[PDB]
Amino acid sequence: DIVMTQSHKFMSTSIGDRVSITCKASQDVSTAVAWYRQKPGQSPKLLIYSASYRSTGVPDRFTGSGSGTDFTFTISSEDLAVFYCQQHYSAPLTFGAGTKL
Amino acid sequence: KFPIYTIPDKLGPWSPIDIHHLSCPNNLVVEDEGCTNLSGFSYMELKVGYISAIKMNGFTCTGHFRPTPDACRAAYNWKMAPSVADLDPYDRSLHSPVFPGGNCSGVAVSSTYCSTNHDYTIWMPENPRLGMSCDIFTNSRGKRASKGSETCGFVDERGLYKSLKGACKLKLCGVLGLRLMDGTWVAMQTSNETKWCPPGQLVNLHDFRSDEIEPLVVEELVKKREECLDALESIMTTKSVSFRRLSHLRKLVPGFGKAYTIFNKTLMEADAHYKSVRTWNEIIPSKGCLRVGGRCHPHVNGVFFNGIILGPDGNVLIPEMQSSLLQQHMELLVSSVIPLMHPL
Amino acid sequence: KFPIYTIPDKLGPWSPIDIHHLSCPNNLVVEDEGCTNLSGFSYMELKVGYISAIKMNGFTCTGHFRPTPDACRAAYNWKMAPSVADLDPYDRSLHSPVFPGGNCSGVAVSSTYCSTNHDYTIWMPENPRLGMSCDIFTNSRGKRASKGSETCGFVDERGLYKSLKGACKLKLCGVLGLRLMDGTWVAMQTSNETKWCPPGQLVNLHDFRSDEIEPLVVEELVKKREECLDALESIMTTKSVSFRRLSHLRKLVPGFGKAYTIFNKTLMEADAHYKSVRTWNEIIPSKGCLRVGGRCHPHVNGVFFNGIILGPDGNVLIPEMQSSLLQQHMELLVSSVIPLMHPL
Amino acid sequence: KFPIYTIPDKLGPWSPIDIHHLSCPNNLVVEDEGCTNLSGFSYMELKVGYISAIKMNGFTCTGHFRPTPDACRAAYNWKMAPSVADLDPYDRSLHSPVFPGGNCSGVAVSSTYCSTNHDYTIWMPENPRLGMSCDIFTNSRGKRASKGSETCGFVDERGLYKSLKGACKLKLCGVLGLRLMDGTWVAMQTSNETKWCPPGQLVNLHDFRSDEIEPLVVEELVKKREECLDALESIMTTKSVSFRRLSHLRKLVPGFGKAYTIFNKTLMEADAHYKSVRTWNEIIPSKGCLRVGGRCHPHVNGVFFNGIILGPDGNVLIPEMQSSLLQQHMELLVSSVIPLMHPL
Amino acid sequence: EIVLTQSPATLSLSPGERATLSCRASQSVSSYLAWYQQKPGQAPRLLIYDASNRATGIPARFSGSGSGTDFTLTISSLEPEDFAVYSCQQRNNWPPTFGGGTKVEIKRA
Amino acid sequence: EIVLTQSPATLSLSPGERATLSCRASQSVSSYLAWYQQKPGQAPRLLIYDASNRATGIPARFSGSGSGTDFTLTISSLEPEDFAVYSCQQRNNWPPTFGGGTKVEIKRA
Amino acid sequence: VQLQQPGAELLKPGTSMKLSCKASGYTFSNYWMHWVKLRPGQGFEWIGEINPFNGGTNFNEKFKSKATLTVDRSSSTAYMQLSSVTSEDSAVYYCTIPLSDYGDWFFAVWGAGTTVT
Amino acid sequence: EVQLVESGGGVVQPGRSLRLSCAASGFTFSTYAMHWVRQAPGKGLEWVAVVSYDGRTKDYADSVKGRFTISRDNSKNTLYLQMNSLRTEDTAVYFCARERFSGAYFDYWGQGTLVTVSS
Repeated sequence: DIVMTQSHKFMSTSIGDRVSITCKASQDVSTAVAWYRQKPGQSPKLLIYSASYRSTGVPDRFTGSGSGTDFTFTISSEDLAVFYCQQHYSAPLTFGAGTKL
Repeated sequence: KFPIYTIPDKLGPWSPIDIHHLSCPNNLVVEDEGCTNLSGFSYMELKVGYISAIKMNGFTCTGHFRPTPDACRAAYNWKMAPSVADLDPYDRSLHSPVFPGGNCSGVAVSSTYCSTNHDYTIWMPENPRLGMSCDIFTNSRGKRASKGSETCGFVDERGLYKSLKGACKLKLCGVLGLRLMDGTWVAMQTSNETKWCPPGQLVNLHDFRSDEIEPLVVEELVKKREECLDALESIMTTKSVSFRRLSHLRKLVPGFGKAYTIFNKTLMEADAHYKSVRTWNEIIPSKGCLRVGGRCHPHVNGVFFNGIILGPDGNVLIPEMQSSLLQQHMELLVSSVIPLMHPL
Repeated sequence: KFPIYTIPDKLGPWSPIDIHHLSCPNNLVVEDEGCTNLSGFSYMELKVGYISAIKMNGFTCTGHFRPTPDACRAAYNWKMAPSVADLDPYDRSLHSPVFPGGNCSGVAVSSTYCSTNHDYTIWMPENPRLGMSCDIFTNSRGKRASKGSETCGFVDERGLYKSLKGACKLKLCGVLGLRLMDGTWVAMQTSNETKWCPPGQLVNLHDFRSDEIEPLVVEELVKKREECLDALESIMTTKSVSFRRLSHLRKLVPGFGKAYTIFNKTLMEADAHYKSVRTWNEIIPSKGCLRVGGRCHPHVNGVFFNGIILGPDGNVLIPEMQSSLLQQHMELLVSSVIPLMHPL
Repeated sequence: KFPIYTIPDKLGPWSPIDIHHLSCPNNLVVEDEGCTNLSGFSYMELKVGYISAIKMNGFTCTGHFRPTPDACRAAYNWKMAPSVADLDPYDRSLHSPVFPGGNCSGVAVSSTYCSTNHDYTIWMPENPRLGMSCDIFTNSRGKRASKGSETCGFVDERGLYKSLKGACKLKLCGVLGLRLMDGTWVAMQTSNETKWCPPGQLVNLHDFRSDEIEPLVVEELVKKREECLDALESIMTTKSVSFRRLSHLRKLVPGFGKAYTIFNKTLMEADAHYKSVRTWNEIIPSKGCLRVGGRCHPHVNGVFFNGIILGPDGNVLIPEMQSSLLQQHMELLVSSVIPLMHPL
Repeated sequence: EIVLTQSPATLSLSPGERATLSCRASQSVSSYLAWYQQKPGQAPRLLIYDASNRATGIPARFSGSGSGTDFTLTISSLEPEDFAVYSCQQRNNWPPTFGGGTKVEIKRA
Repeated sequence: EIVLTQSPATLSLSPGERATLSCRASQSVSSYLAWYQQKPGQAPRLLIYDASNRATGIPARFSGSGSGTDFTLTISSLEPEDFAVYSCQQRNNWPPTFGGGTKVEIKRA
Repeated sequence: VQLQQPGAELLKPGTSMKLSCKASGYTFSNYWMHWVKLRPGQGFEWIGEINPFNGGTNFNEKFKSKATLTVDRSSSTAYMQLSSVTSEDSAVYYCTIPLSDYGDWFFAVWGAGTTVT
Repeated sequence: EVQLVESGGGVVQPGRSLRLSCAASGFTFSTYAMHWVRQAPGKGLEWVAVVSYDGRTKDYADSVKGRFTISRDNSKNTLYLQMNSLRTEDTAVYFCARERFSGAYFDYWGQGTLVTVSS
């Protein structure tokens, strides 16, 4: 069911925010991957929809790209939290495990 | 290249019409394949039986003289022991041949009635003097195609690509959606500043060919339109419909359209979502079965729809199928005179 | 490639019909040239005027009330100072529109009469209550084509190849022959165990194209069938026949078929053995002569058959010929209403 | 290759007809470009409204009994407080459907009247018992093409090549000219000993294709003739004309022809000199304007001619234009029954 | 022709246990899917048609689920006669297409 | 496309004098000719249409003449505002075609 | 453009429980509710979606009959009902709607979050 | 008074694309056929393209056909010319002209926007 996979730990570089997060798509997903940022004491925030586009309120430095099954997202804002990847290609929706950063 | 046949995947209720409400199908399909990013989404589309218009199912009462809508209400109660009408969702104006030029704009606030074209006779809604058009949606799913940010079209549950080019914004019970120029209404707000949809409904010019969509394709498109126009003009001049002439009004491409039939010498139409038929074995598995919607479609008096009838031997006679087999049946050529639906 | 015209080589007697007995011709010819050994033989074929069916030439008598077939017999004698019917040779069951669903099975043993569709009126045979179908054969000669031992077909006296593929065994007055699916019956026993011929006569599906006989050929075959069906549907909806619409029912290939004409506003048919016409000079030698069967065919009131009429100036107007010459005559477009042949 | 449309450059007066005076157009153009020496000349051609025939504008009076043409003359004077006829310039013989077989040869010397086909009713000329056909000419200019000495044809003021091949000598009021087989009469004596023109007028066989003018061209010529014949046969069988069926009688090539329309359920014809239309913008500049003769052609009740009508929204609906745009209007399919023009 | 993907190809379980077989279509086949059970040297048997309906004479332990692209066949309690090859067939389009088949086997220590 | 020939290309005169401009068509254009006056850096102005009619708000000194192939524009008295480029346009056939234009200039000693 | 949730809930295993999400600012009738849950460390999983207009709902195949989705449409709130053992189902349940379109599957605004045991 | 103002003309490299816009006022823009007419420097007027009063029928000059695309917006009262594959001799002053209600003539023109096609 389009399993999304990640590596749950990533080292924090602090202000040098040039860390890339990769979410693997088992099946073809085109560009239907969304990126979320959930702080431990906060509700999740949608960051990138359609895997390459900015939603409203997202910081300008944030960006994303990918197609097919690569879906690599580079963090560019604290904001050290776990990041989740879903697929909005086909139901049922499946989220990634999440990479704490 | 049209398919050998098109069969209604989903068929709505049958509502009687006269020969003047018949129309030639839109046999044009738009590809709009300039975008390749696909994202899933859920939406409400208009339920089958409501894509064209919403019916009122009224009645005409004859006094003569001008009656008061109290005795007629009692007379209607005694009579059963009709005459539908269409609203325009943009302005809630009733449409009917009996109405002079249609456009019975005042039904609730302006007045509680509007007379027919004939002065003496009047028409009264069966339901209270208000329009209910809210529970007319069905939930669907699709794959959006949006290029960078502007949506091209979507592929619905039936695998058919429905483009949003030329779509007009239209609001139904608080849900601002888009009325696709193939007919269907889809609950999508992706359109940013597309033009609000004119009250000319589907009778307006569909265009979609002034973009010069392969003039070789438009050649056969115009040829099929001319054949359908010949059939329709014959129907209106003779005032009678045969099954072979009714078979010419079938939509030749998958998508939303109209299905027609004769039930007890009454011309009927229904909303239909046509799907492509590749072989005749798809729709006629057994001897007397027409496979519509995954089941043996129930014929009444031996007629199904779109000129398909049950033969004298019990075989399903599709006029397109019979012509390809070089078989001739007088049953498919018998012309039945359609009585005028609204004399008053 | 159809010829420019086909003319009846042999034409049978004219029998009145209604517009519902009209049928589109079978414009399909089978080659079946897989065998090359030719042997001569003699045979009896059905005489022209009997290939389709054998007529009874009965009468309908009106009392009302139920009459006894004695006063009507006397009344019929006084009246002249009709109403044909067809038998099925497999079972001797009379066929007629007046008979309810046809199939007057009992004519000799079961009963001496069978009533019409209308309850009050009855039909009585002119001849005694028996069927004579014995002196209906003509002697011919041909060249058999039998490959090793199984006959493909034969070339008759007219040089036309008639295949025995799909032929059905049928017995006429003790002569067990074969009914070729082009219509003709031939006194041949060469068939070993071909299926006995069903009682569905020539109305049954002729097949012969499901064998995929050059689908390019079937393209124009279906096109011609559609043109004939358009003409036939127009004839049945308008209930009137013009000579130009009657010209569309002509068989486009040589072989056995039907010839149609209007004699005094009565629709007629006759058995015809069509032959290919290569030039218009073949069939119109002189000014007012139509050459049929090696002679000037006798027109009645100026109409010959298959839409051919005599012009105001005395010229033979063939609708196919006139269209090729880009000439237009209002005489070929005048529609005459055909009175219903069997009101009761 | 026919143009997309042809519009009347010059249109004559409208004269009522019945459906039996309708005719298919001559869509054939002759090139005759074997000569290349061009010389200018001036000539008189027949004025528009007189090329086909010269009208009398008579009346039919009903007594019954045989009236004397004195009370009817007084009755006609009181009635206004008609019934045209055609002369043959070769012999001055009146032509009309009421006349038995036409050919009212005696109008001045033989007798002062000629009765209708019905014995009781009579027809009387409005004008005195004589034929005036002298002031029916208009002055034109052209470029002759005469090879060595025998004229091929000429190019008239409209840039159209009119060939003199097959032209027949005809004299109108002392001016011996030539009646071109495209219909027009031209005051030219260049013909030395061309055959005097038979009294069969334009109903006679136009030939011009037995010369085998590119049989590929005659293929589409015959196809268009068959389409027009289908429309005309439908018109005569149904006895009713729609605008889409009337659009099939339009001349498909520039030159002289007939224009048809329905004015108050009356079938009209007029002499027209058609010109080629290259774009639809040529003839519809603004919203509700049809450009005929350099001006907005005046519609009456919303109908112009040749099936062109004014739409419900005020748009000029040309049936040829609408079909190319894949637009359908029930206004162009409404069949109006044409009352018989001459009951007596 | 659209591809019916059947995963897993091999499904080993034990008697008295629920078996979950999944059929995935290349494109949506609506509700027109069928399940066939075939044993070695025996005619295939129609179990489930229309993705939910049970054929005549079929034990109630066989159930069908799903619509569109993803479907599911479930055996409530695997009896010893239920260890066969199970194949999903659709006809929402021509031609009729089958899945690759899923084999149900008994697991042992 | 038919060629409208306009001669002479240059026409030098003096104020208060008649100016005669001639347009010649490759083939006859009937009476469907138009005359446009255009000044540098200003919108062209329709003077004469149908070869005789005068457009609205046009001074009476502009007149049109001719039919068929040869046409003529005449200014009865050249005012100082009449020294512009004058172009003839026809539509008897598609497409609309213009002449080459004739420039009217003041002559001096 | 906000959804209100209880925040926490306690119940013994094997007992049915119900949730709620009051919302305002978007008329509540045009946006699918898209209920999801956040397992403690195993990541989000999509439970299902419901259309508040007609109550039509779509469920995860793996989840399906575990819970049902209802709606009131009078008070702008949606409800989930659980019919299962509370053990192995202890997670933070979210309700969230898209804003790019009526029924896009990427969620713009989220609920506060409620914890079940 | 009828006013036509055309804008969007400027220097363009050969082979590129330019779009001209003409704004109409003082008349019912939706009931008239609007043309584009260009005048090359030191040359006579040349008709370019026509759009019908509803925009369904469009025609172009032979030297223009296949490259330009005329369009109109009756709601905006604006006329568009979309020049594509611009070549060296496409430079001219482009006028947006209004056709007569009945006639074949351009009764009202615009001031004219100059388009220069050179690298």
